Amino acid sequence: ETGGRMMALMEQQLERAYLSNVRRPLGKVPAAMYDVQVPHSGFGIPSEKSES
Amino acid sequence: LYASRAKHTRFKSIVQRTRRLLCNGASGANGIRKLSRGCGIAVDSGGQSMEKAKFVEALEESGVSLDSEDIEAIVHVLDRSGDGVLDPTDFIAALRRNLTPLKLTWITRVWYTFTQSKDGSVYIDEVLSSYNAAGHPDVVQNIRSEQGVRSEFEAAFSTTTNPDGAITRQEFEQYCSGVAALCANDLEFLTLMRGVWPASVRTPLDEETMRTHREQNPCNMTFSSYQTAAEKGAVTDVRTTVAVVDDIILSSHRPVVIQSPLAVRQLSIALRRQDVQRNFFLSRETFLEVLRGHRLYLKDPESALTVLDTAGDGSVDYLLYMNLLLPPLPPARLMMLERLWELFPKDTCGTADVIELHKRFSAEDGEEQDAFLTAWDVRQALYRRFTFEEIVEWHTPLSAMFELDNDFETMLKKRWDFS
Amino acid sequence: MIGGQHKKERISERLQNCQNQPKNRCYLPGTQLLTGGYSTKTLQGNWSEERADAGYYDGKAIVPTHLSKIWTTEYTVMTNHAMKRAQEQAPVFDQATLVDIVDRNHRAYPTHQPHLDPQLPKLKEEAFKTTMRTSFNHPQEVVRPVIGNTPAAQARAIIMRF
Amino acid sequence: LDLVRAKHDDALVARRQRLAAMLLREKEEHEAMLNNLTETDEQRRDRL
Amino acid sequence: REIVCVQAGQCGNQIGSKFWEVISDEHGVDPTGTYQGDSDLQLERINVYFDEATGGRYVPRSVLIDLEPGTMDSVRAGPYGQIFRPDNFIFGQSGAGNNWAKGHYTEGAELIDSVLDVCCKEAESCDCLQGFQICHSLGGGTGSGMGTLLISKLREQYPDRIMMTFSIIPSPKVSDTVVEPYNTTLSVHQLVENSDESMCIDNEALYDICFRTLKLTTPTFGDLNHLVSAVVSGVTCCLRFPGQLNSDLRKLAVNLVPFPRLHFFMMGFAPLTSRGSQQYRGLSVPELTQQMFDAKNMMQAADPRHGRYLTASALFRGRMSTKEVDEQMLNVQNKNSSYFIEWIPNNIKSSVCDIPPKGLKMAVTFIGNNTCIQEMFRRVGEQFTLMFRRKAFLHWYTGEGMDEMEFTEAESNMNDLVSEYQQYQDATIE
Amino acid sequence: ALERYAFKVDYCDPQANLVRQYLLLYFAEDSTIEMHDLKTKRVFLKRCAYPSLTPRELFIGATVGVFSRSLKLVDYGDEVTRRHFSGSEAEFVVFIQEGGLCHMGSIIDRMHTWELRITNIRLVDLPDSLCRDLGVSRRCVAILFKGSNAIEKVGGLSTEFPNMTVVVAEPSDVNSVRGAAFGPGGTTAVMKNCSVCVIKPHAIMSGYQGAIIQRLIDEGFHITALGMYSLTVADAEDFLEVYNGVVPEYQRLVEQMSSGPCWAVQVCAENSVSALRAICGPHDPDVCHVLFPHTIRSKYGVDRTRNGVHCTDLEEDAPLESEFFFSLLQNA
Ligand SMILES: Nc1nc2c(ncn2[C@@H]2O[C@H](COP(=O)(O)OP(=O)(O)O)[C@@H](O)[C@H]2O)c(=O)[nH]1
Repeated sequence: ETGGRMMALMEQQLERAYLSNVRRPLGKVPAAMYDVQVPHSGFGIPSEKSES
Repeated sequence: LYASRAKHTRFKSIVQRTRRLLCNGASGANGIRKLSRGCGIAVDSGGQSMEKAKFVEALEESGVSLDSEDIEAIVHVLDRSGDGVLDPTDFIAALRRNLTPLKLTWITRVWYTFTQSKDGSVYIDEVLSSYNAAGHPDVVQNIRSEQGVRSEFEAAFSTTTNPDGAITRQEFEQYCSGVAALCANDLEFLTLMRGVWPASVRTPLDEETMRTHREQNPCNMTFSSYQTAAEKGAVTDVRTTVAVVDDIILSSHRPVVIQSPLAVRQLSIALRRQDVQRNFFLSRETFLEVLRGHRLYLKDPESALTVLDTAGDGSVDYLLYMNLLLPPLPPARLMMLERLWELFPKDTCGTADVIELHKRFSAEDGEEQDAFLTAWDVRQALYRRFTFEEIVEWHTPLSAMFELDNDFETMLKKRWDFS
Repeated sequence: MIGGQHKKERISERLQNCQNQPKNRCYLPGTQLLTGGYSTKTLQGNWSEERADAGYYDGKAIVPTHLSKIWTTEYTVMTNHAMKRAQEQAPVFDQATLVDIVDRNHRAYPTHQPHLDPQLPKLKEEAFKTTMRTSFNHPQEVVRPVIGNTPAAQARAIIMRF
Repeated sequence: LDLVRAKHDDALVARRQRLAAMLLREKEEHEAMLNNLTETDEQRRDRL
Repeated sequence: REIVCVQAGQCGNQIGSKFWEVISDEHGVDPTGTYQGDSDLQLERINVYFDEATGGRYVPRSVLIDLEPGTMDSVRAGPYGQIFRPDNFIFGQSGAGNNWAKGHYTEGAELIDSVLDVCCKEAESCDCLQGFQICHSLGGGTGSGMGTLLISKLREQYPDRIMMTFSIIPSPKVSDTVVEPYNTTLSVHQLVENSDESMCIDNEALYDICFRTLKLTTPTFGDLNHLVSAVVSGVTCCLRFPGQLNSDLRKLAVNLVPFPRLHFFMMGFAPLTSRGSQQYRGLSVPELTQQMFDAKNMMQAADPRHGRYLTASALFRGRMSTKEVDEQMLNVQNKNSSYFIEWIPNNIKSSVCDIPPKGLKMAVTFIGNNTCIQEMFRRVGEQFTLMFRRKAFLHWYTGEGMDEMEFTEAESNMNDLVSEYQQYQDATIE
Repeated sequence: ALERYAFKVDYCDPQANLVRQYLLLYFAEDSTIEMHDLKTKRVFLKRCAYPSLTPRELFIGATVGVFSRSLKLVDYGDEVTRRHFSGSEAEFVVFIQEGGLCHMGSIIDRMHTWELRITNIRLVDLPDSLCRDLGVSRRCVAILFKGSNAIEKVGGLSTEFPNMTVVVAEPSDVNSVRGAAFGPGGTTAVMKNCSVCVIKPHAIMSGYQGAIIQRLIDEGFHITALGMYSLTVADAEDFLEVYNGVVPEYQRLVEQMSSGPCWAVQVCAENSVSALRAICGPHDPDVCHVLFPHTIRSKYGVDRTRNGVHCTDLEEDAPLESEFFFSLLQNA
């Protein structure tokens, strides 16, 4: 028997604190432990320019 | 951990029931004042401590009965130290501010019509002379007489009730909260406040525009079984306009302003500067030009501004707009801010100087000092004077960063002085 | 439209005591639009064309249920990001236009749906135009290429126009 | 008669839209109240 | 892609009642027949097992047959019984007498034409017909004789379709009837010729599941028939819901049977665990795989450890990664490599379905083709040989009319089935 | 007590639109039931355990739910049951005067604890002739009821609630008040600034009605009207038009409201609709049991279809619902 929706939501809320759910989620890259900023053009060095 | 949120919801229901029960008894509009007198409150915003058993017996003799679980919820919400002692001014504040935004707007508007003293008090002679019982809607429809309402009001404010002779803001708000709980809805409260306190509106208008505005109010537009198609459509139009304005404000305008105190303060300055009568009214084009300069926009100005018109003449009430834009604070934090406000000298219209704010502040980092100096610029202030609402609006975005009231206590003690 | 209200019995039909099959509207008890022996909810027969109707309505409540959240397909999880954006806008009709759609009044052929054509108003303005009237009006009254979908190309073209 | 009936059904549908919007808003608001029902170690250290 | 069910005899009718309860629950059909479900996914494949009657109601595509109406009246009187179509109940006026020959030859031929008329009426109404599904016991009287008779008639009439049987067979540990070996031998002879795929269950294994795994204090036949109904409703799940790797009864047959006589399978269902224990262990694909291959979880008395797997199939229900499934099936095949037939490079088929059974996050049903099934048939053949040498009860069967030559033929065919299984167990690649 | 009850019941078939009759037997020694068909003389259901059914709920005019079917008890099918219910068929009237309106919920709860079945109820104002003859006040609540050993049981209200109840036992006075108090006529309901709360049939049979009314009184609301009405299927549909296409349980709500009689109250207060919505709680009892444990629907609700009470959601429809309950149903 399932105790409805609130119990299920709290049950899933108590789950993610497990280390397995943190470093091994389903079909996803594990979350970062610090903030990252994606540049406007993307990652990597821009190509260096030269005089015409 | 849902016990805490169950307790909070129970506290809200307790406040609701306490407000309804007190105002339905022998002393209708004076229930909250009688409760404050019974609890033993002698300072308007003092930090007097009162033990739980005396509080529950005070509520018992007032006329409200609580069992164990409501007592536990009240203790959990109010007792911020865990010492078994609490301050009843927080409960009285919770009873005081339980109103719709329009009621709070007009209650604030009436209060500033008076002449304030050196310490923020208002004399009893002025409030007795400024009452106009002839315009009471009870008298106009001819149910009761002028002498009866005059006598009951004089019994409300008399020398035995206030031996000193001065009324504070808190007492007037308690009385107005009492008289508001008897009215059916917003329109009845507006009619009563306009008729009784005549100085609130600055210019009169003919009965034709007033009756046309009264007939188009959302309260009167309501369905029935024997309606015709055109009047059903009229009700639909009014309700749709109200819903669209409310949801566009909440969804769009709040996220722009709520993220920083600087934006709230600058918007308040921009709105207040154009006011020349100091009655919280503006024209439509002025309102739209002010909002355009702060990256807030409307899709249809004619339909959107018909709900901010609480005067019936085509103006815009920006006090109501600011009340709807920003969320209300919990009563404990409001008590904290009023304890801060007590330490300022005041002029005849109820303002304090910005230098007083400057010498009582203590920041920690450079960014917050820069933001404070930019928002509270002496040049940008209206007439080197500031009001209490500006403090409330400035502190509202900071109060959204904390969940417990003890954190807000600690931040207030660190930033400010004394209170 | 929400809640049906155009598939139900009309007052004129009730007063005249109209039966079902002369107009073939399935509202009377015991009659239903059965495609392949089943309702349109089941994927049998001609469900795709019947779901393409202008007056079609699916009995889905706006307030969602728990088991809908629990039971999801992998394809739905893959394509749900576009669905949230795509559900923002949808055409709507009033009740008189829905009466016209159900009664199928103005149609060239039985399956012609002009209310779903996005170019209908310009067709209506364009109707009743003759070749000479367009081509023989009053004689007094009557760019460097840029290639690419890149926003820089659009910006350059707009700057040149300005 | 049919046209007048449609004129009433318009207002009925409008009421349905308003009710649906309100109910969806309330349902979304309730579910966000379960978000932070967790206890951190910092508060426990403070109590000790 | 719709299946037609036939339920025969007491055991078959009893298991069927629980099956139609489980199926009606999964698709949200009220016992009045009204749809009361809560997702569109339930409605969109309802045609697979139900026909639609006028209005709300749905009716289940099943034929009920029995020789004395006591059981049929009990099933019609049960809580979901009303859903069944009245014209679909066929019954006689006197019992099978626990005699195979009576059930096959005298009253069988009397009733059988009306059953074929109902089955044909149901089949020709379908837009495309998938296989038949039949539940019966082999140890009984009416179950054995008319089930195998009807199977033969349907195999004559629909040779291009699939033929599927679920069958309960007598154990020596707890017999209810003395003449079980004769009826079993004749029925296995009929099935090995007629059937495409036959599933076998021992009541002793269901008792051991209930007592050891579920720790039930007082299990009842309703529980055994619920376990069977669970596996029966699980095998067909890919027909009627979406998934990442669809499967079909024909795809099961093509991947499991290497040679046409080797079509007898073992059953299991994995997330069996007692209500006290459920708080202590979460569901996961390694856990399901470990229970799935544990002989504790298999519904026959023979144990896999005495034989080798020719082929097996696992159907997973739930949201899960394919990588974990593939590597688990590889790891099990590599670590226990002596128990897998070496001239087949990969013995396990996997399939994945998005929609689990209600109240379980995930589930798998396991079908296995293992040579250890020969011990069960051998045990039945031993008891037959003990009884036959002394003509122990034969006059009843001979009085119905059977020649003794049928008994020697049926024994020879079953003995040849045992020999065919035993030779592939004990063989080298060469 | 009894060893076996026997009633005959009617079941309204929605698919067929006929009314079918069955025979229901209840064995009290082990709490099992069994149903037979009168038209066919065939068995409908064996002896199966059914713990949700109790002997206290078995009385004439009651409604029970057996395997998702609503059965209405109609008539005694046996003479043992007829003899056991030889009494409990006389109808008496108990009034509540002006001083007792504050204690009316406790009065109704006390009546329910005494095994008394209420067959009608209304809040009325009587003509002066009956006012003088009977001895009641102008504004009063009239309760019509029946049960076993009724007069001896209701004598306790004279000492539990002093000077607020009047009991009527003479058949002539009962007939006069039945003609006068109930039936077509006027109503005391207001037409503005009001809200309507409806008590569902399942809560009526279970009997939490007095607790609901007394909670409403305790919170501070005013009751301006009250009555009991029976809703047909079309009436239930027209009552819940706005809930079509919005909530997933529309048809179940329709059949629940058409199952049996329902009580309808009117509440007047400050911001009445919002206050009543706040006191009743959210639509789903599951949310109530976690976040709003003090609400009415938490105590008296089990799912969305049977959440106990029903309250107005849109402030545009409060006079519409008040009119539909207190004029259209009452007058005609
Ligand atoms: N699993 C299970 N076995 C049953 C059930 N009913 C009877 N049996 C078994 O089946 C055998 C009796 O066969 P039966 O069905 O009476 O044969 P029939 O007389 O030809 O119908 C015995 O081994 C019983 O234990 C049931 O509901 N479930």
